[PDB]
Amino acid sequence: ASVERIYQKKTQLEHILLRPDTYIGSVELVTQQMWVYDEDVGINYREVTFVPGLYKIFDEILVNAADNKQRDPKMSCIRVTIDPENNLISIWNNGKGIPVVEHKVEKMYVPALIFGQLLTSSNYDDDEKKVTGGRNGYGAKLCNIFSTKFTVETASREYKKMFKQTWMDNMGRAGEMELKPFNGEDYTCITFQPDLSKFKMQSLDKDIVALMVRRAYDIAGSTKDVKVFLNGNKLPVKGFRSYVDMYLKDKLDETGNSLKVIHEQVNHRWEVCLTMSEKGFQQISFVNSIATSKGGRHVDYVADQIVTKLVDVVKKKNAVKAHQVKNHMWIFVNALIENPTFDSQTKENMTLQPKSFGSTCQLSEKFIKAAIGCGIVESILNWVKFK
Amino acid sequence: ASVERIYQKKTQLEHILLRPDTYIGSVELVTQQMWVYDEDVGINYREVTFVPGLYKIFDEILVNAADNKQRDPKMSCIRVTIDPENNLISIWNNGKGIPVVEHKVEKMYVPALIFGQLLTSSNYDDDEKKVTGGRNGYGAKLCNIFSTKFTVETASREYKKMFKQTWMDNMGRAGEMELKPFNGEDYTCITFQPDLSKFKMQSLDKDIVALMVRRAYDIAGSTKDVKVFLNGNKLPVKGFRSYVDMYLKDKLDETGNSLKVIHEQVNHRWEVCLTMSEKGFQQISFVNSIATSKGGRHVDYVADQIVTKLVDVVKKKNAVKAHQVKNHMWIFVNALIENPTFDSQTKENMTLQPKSFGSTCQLSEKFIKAAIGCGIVESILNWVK
Ligand SMILES: Nc1ncnc2c1ncn2[C@@H]1O[C@H](COP(=O)(O)OP(=O)(O)NP(=O)(O)O)[C@@H](O)[C@H]1O
Ligand SMILES: Nc1ncnc2c1ncn2[C@@H]1O[C@H](COP(=O)(O)OP(=O)(O)NP(=O)(O)O)[C@@H](O)[C@H]1O
Ligand SMILES: [Mg+2]
Ligand SMILES: [Mg+2]
Repeated sequence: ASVERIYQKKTQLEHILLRPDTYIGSVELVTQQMWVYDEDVGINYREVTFVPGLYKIFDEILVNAADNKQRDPKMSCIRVTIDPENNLISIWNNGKGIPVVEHKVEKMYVPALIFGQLLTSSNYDDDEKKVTGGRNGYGAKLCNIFSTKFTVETASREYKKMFKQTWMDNMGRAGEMELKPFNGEDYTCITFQPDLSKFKMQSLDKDIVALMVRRAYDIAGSTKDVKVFLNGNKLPVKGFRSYVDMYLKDKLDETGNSLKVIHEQVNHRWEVCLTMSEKGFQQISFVNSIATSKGGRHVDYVADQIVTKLVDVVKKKNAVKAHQVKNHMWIFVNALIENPTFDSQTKENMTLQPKSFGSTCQLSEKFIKAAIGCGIVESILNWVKFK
Repeated sequence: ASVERIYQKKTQLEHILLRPDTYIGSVELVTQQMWVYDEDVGINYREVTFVPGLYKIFDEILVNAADNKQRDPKMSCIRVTIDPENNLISIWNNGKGIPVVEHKVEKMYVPALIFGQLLTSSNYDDDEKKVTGGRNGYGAKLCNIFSTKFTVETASREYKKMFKQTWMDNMGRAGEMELKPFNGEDYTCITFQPDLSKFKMQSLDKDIVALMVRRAYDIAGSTKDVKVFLNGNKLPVKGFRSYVDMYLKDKLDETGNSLKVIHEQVNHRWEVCLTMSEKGFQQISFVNSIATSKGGRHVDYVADQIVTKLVDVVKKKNAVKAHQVKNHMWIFVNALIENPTFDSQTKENMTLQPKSFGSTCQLSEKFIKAAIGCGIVESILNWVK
């Protein structure tokens, strides 16, 4: 009844733990069909039960690793370790480390600042037109906050130093900072034990591991010239087309014939695959190696030029609407977008208008022709016949 | 390229202005089809060009007014003023005012705290199972931050005082707090001048007004026993079914016949209308008077029990998929949900699972029967043939 009990102020850290949803997604169970990678089965679509926020904190660190390839093209490798019985995840990358030096304005070492303080980022100057996935200065701190133990190790040959420090108890405490002389090949390694109590979980079970492994395959398929290892084993992905092939390799439509798959690497920032869908519009897409599971204007931009060209082919053969065409399409898009926007930190839907992408993606006349002859025009014409 | 230039830390306020999208949505132009209310023809679906974030800061204040009906059910009225020429918006409501008193913990007057300080809310104790739209403690400060001038006035007969304070320059400064004795009918009035430069706009033009006006119609239809006024004109909505009718006034399908509409007020927290769609699945829904324009589990919870009963009807008469059924559905849902969750501050998609809703919505067998007899079972059954 008290004014002080009714009206409350929260610190930023308190607010994240109290209201996790707009930061990392739901911290409750969801049961739905998802693409996952099962041991001994590979890529497959099945019902899974998982906590989105746990999936996301892993994603934040993984995308950070991919981002470093854009910062340093000499980077060649990402190594992911998932150890359920010790509740341990590690993500390692090479290329240039984080400067191991005191930040003259914030008065702490750079790695401690950008992993241990909210709203810290190298991505706050949008006069630079970057195709990194990082935008907001939260992601790594979010993983820290939802971890019981969160270790940052980064080595900077330029500064001849190596940094290592561990946070604990939801970024509430930090152990001792370790600084050692260094003169090798740079790397960064983030090792964390997710706070499964925040997710009402007891361990990294089969389903969340299958999702995390598939996400590592996503990275292998969406990045260029980065080898990806999962628990010491190299992942056999070479390019986005070979990644898409894992989804469609033996796939048949419902009459029994194999799916017709249309591909174009339109340019160095856009790659597209199209086939037929029997369950409504489907899209699997990436922006700067972020899995945009709810799509966005990058998907609309590519799909719409297919749809309008197909509605024009169907009209020649007569009343059909664009949503009808789109419901027969399964599209794959891998895109690099400058300074993308999203309506949430989880970055599931990319909202930037095409005029601001920094590149274009006009599908070739070769691609469009093959799209006309891939079964979508057929199914539509049988429906208007059977009217 | 110095380390201090590369790696930067932002205050919360700086971060909101630098990265508005996760707080209020896009601050750039968007062109798409929207339901609006034009001073010409009324509710209608047409292409508009508008800035989502400007639309959103208006919504935050409007939903706050609607929230006060849950706080004080004797509240009866909301009045909205939109004045493009002076770039001024006001939202007024009656019912209980904000307590005009010094907060013993934060050591400022309550209205100053909850309109001038980030992460402040009456909605942070989830042991109270409330059906208010406010959850995060941002909305009103976001409107303040994206305004050149932002004025709060609230009168509390209980505290026998009236409060008034004005912020300016993106919540960068505040004027003086004005306190006067008060002994009339409580009210709260929020008046703001949106910072149109932040939205790269020149004035509150035709399209953004039509969106704001339809949103005021939304409030009149989603709330109970609240009259809604816009520029002194009462909005002629009484109950959710009458609001849905404004969408269905032009009631003809593509065959020429009048639209068949199935309705049920399931309980005090759920009201559902269903009609047919020829443009794919459509949903218009609200959670605690939030316009959930991207839907959510409240929509799924309702639509799915319609779909599953229809899929069971087509089997009797035969391989059909659920998306096929859904594509012929245009559904309206007005729900009150306890402590809802959302993907983003903009609250366009409600993510809370049904087991946590705090109520159920099992559609009546009469509703289901009428839904079986609406043409959706018909067209699909000829399709499988
Ligand atoms: N593996 C890494 N290698 C090099 N720099 C890194 C790495 N991970 C993080 N960083 C740096 O640490 C900063 C903070 O990371 P993070 O908190 O994830 O924010 P962000 O990536 O910039 N934006 P976001 O992820 O959208 O919230 C980044 O901006 C990078 O400068
Ligand atoms: N018109 C109003 N009448 C009464 N109380 C109000 C009114 N507007 C705001 N408040 C109070 O001010 C607080 C701050 O509002 P706001 O910043 O919108 O946060 P919120 O509504 O609690 N959550 P959110 O909108 O999801 O960020 C609310 O929790 C209310 O208690
Ligand atoms: Mg990041
Ligand atoms: Mg609010």
